Amino acid sequence: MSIFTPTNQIRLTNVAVVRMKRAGKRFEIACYKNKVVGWRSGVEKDLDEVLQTHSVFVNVSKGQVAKKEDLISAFGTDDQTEICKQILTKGEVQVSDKERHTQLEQMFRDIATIVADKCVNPETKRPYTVILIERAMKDIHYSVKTNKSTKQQALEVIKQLKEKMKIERAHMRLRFILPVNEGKKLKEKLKPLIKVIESEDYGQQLEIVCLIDPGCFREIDELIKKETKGKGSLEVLNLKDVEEGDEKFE
Amino acid sequence: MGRRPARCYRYCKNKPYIKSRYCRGVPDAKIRIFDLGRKKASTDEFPLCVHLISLEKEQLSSEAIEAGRISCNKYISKTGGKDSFHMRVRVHPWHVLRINKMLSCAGADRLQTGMRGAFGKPMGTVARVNIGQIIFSIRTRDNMLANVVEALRRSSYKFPGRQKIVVSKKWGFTAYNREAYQKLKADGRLMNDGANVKVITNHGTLAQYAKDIAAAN
RNA sequence: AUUAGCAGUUUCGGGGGCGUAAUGCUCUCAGCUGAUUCUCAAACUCUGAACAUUUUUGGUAAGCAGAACUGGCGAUGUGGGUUGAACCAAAUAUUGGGAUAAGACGUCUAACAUUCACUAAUAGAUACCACAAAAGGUGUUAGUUCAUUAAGACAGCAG
RNA sequence: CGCUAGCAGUGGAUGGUCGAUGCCCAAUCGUUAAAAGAAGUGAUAAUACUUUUAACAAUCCAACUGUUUAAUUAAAACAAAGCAUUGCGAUAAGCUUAAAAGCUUUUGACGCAAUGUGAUUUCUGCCCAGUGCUCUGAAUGUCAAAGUGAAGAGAUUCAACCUAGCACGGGUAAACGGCGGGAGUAACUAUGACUCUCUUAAGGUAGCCAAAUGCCUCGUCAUCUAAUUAGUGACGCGCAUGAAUGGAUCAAUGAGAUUCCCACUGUCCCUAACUACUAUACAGCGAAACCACUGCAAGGGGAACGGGCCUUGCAAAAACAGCGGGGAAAGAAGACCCUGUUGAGCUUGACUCUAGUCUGAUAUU
RNA sequence: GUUUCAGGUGGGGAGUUUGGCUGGGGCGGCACAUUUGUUAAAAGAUAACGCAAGUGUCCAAAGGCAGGCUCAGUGAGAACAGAAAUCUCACGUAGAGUAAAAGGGCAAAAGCCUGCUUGAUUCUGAUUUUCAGUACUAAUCGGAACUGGGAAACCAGGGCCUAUCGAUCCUUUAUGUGCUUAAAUCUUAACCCUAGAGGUGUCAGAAAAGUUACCACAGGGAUAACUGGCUUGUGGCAGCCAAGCGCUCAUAGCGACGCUGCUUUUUGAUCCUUCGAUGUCGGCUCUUCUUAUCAUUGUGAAGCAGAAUUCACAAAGUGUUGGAUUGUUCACCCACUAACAAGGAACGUGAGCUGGGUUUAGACCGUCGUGAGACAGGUUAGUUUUACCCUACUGUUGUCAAUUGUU
RNA sequence: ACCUGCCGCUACCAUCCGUUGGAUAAUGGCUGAACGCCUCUAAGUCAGAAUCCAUUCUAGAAAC
Repeated sequence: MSIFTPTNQIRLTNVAVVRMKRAGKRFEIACYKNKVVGWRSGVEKDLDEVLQTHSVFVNVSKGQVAKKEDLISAFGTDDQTEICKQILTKGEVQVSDKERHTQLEQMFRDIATIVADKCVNPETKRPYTVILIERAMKDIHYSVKTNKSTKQQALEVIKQLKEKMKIERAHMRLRFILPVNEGKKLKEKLKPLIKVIESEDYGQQLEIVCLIDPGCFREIDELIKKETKGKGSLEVLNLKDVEEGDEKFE
Repeated sequence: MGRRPARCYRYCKNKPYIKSRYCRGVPDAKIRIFDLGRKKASTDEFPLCVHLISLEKEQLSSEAIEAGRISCNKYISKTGGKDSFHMRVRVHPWHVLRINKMLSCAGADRLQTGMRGAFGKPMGTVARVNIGQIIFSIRTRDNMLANVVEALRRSSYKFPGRQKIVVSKKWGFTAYNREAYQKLKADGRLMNDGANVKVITNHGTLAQYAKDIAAAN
């Protein structure tokens, strides 16, 4: 019986558990929560600092120490320090709440920054400001996601901001050179559908066009072209920060 | 070692480990430097030497040593300068400390923390010194004594336990006393070596010799 | 294993100053060599030592764990250490007297005097042993070295 | 206790005294060793004996009714209608039985047997590599006994022939089950349709979600609250969701699980009063478990938390009614944990066997 | 169909096993038979899950023998020759190599090269090593056959030495054609006899998989889970040092690298105490104590003008809150307050409570498992017994059950 | 059952009541040396805590 003479207990960890499934076998390690991030940020603070223990476990939560056969088979080596290091680099890493929040914060900044790269242009000396966008994002409220990439998130959320309202971003000139015969055809379809500028049809000197996108919507402008005539004689790609010749759009 | 408190090791015990083909996993010593001031100073200008000695037999950590050297290297400057201090320390740390880690535990244990496979892993490089064995040593000009004793004094704080300061009776980094140093100059047996003295002495390791006086002279 | 400068090199390494630049010299700095210097290297060694105490491995340590030599404790107690399995003396048939051991000698508690210092502290009071350190004190005691002093010192006050 | 200006403290000096089961001496008894005999047994006639000498409003879940673990689980468990699969046309299927024999069978697929899921509603994606099943498969590699051929004088040996099952080849996933890993990939896309590649056959479709399934985790956002590790609604590379291992929905239903609001205010801060009844006093009537001994403390050391030991504090007959700090209280040779070459109940692709069954064979013939 | 044998299928059922070491037991490891150096304390013997390493082999040559030679390395030279190929010469006590570990050994060799060879053969007696003066392994020493090598001297029991390995039983080989097979006898077959081989690595040698939270027995404080004890790496607090900050200015306030403590309010380590049973975690209740003092009393510093704050002494005398959320101390918010300081009392306080966790059975999921089942994962429901004994406390009588006057 | 309900108990669901002297610690001074000056200190002394001990209150001894 238990109730009389010790009724017994369970015990909980407070140590990070870096985990990786190789060959269908979970290996884990013993590290702390606010070191395992710092290792990967180029803060080489001795490996013996980040490791609380140098050993590998099948499950470090209970405490089942890992086997030599399992190790060598799964890593191509039985030496443990190296394996531990590998785990630290590669495997999923548990983190604290504060640590998690930091990442989120960083992401928030990033998604503002990406919006700031190309902003609204009356001339070419106005906004390009990160802060305002960030503020807007904060005040509209949306779930910032670590699985979601930053650029994608920005793309998603700018739409929302648009109907706040707040006008954002500026377009650039991705330039092309079409053929003589097919160029005309392209022009016939692409004129009312999307904005097309610097159009000059010729019999001998080919046709030049400039499809309007910010770089982040270059799949939609080209798809039609691909469908109709394929690739051009030359296809000009420019940077996603400035249009090479100063932006004047939106 | 800055992880531990050094109470843990300030008593000279356990036969002494080393770096080798046997103890490979060591960290690198804290002090990898034994060069404080003007090393390119002649032996015939800095006739004083002061010494600092561990009063107590004990270990003497690398970190501690390092700390000490910048009581004689900040204080090199405020008093005199580089043209007074020549220091070779006069102890190194060959000896290593192990650490059977149970830090693993902060809530529970795996049981490997226990004394099974107890033997610790290299962590902390350190020196071993008797009571005589010397630990700092400034060869200097004889207008700098109180402005170098206070360096030594300062250093002494940063060693465990009791530390005695002294001035010798020699030209420093030499066997020969100040009384027997003047002999060398006088008798034509002084041979300079940019730091040391070789001191010319007649001897026989040949067949029939006379260059043993006429070699260095 | 590893610290320092030194010298002798530079058709071998590199960069400067000296005729444009070098390795032609001279420099700091590479390499090699020669003589000296720092720490000597459990798995190095030319040489070579005579539970507790002593030795000693792990271990931050542990009234932890693991060995060696001797001693005990344990399967012997008594006196002594207040008390106490192991420390001290010392071993027990049963007694008498004498003298001791360790330990004591104001009182508890058998046992004293004489003599010199030191301490003035909410102290200080016998191994094992019931902890104390680095570091401070113009506290008092005891010393040691150099300096000054009747060519008049020291502190004081006065110019 | 107390001590202090010599101290009864510390460090000395010169004597001196107390004091062990130790030592000395003496005595007494035993033991030993040696020796002696009329044992103070000088009329006895003893030696198996004596003597001497010496030494020692909301969410979840379940459809609902119902049922269940009599003395701890009434639920979200079980069941169930519905949905699905399987086997079987009788000398069947399933079954019991040593045998004889029998049941389901007063039965005949509109059934019986065996599953699995669990009403409705809407949906059930891919995979047959495995493991199981299934075979009317190519027919042959293996393949026992009897049977057969040879050798040998025979015992015997050696050979061919070869069934079932195995192996091989197909069927099978509302059967057990899974539904990746590394490269790029629908502006890097959120994600992964895709292309390469490996593993094993495939690589999570519809949906769903920090869910009774989310380690990190009190995730991120919104809401609800003055404030919420709670709730709900969103987000979703989901440590480890997902389609009869059933997925998603949900009216009614619920001694089920959770949140909030309203009725609730002694389940309100803060307790109060009142009555019954017991208790409490009497009168009769009378009991056990327990109990080494025993009951005052502080500290010390000691199987390291003493009531006893030691040193201090102290101490006052006999008792009553309350109280629950202590008796490392009591009830129970802890079943938590380990051990013992101790067991059991169950499981499986342990070892060994086996009921039964499938085929082969002789005899029956 | 029955029979009786045969093969298959056959956890439906039966009977059994599921090693050991172990700073609890698992998980991990092998310190289980063995070799090297150190541990190892100048004979020897000596442990730990002590350290740095090795073994389950290989070699007709990497054996045996004679002779002949010298190796590592360096230097200076030389069509082709590359710095570095090959070929000279000097200097080279070994730094080379010797199947493999490391230690030793070693130069007219034990290395390398050549030749010839099969002593890597057989019988026997003694011994060594660990020792249980037993067994085995491996080795040594001679004696007799058979050889081999070299002129011979001599050497040759395989490997330069220390490791490289295995009982009865059973089977099988080799051998004298031995011995029996018990009425004589013959041919077989069979057993012996003698020496080998097959092998047991748990290595002086069981044929062996799980789970049990549906469980049970015998014992264990040799041994885990709470306390307490020692310990204090880790935690918490405090000192000393002063490089620097503090504009300037080391110490108003901080204080580097560095160094010494204390604490037991963290967690480990340990396993002394308890398994003839100290009822485990929190909350409520209630006292007590500690101070490492948050407030207040009184004081002193300040970069203290005032204001507010900061630092410190004495001091523990009195205070030390209301709530959301959480099983929760811990955590984090809202609100008050002079302040909402940290602690201790068997992680104070279960015959004081509650049972929200943790603690059995039932049961849902998810991951894991062929499965029975597992989870320091989540979820849900789960009987908290006894004071009428002694003491302690609270109050209530009564008494020096007369101290030698009543009242 | 409900309303009302004295007496009685009871409520921060009400009312009343909660003192003054010495002794100091820290600390701030005095006179004043050791150490011709100096210095709160040594000899000595002053002021001085929610502190201590009395006064107050409770109880009332194998005490009178």
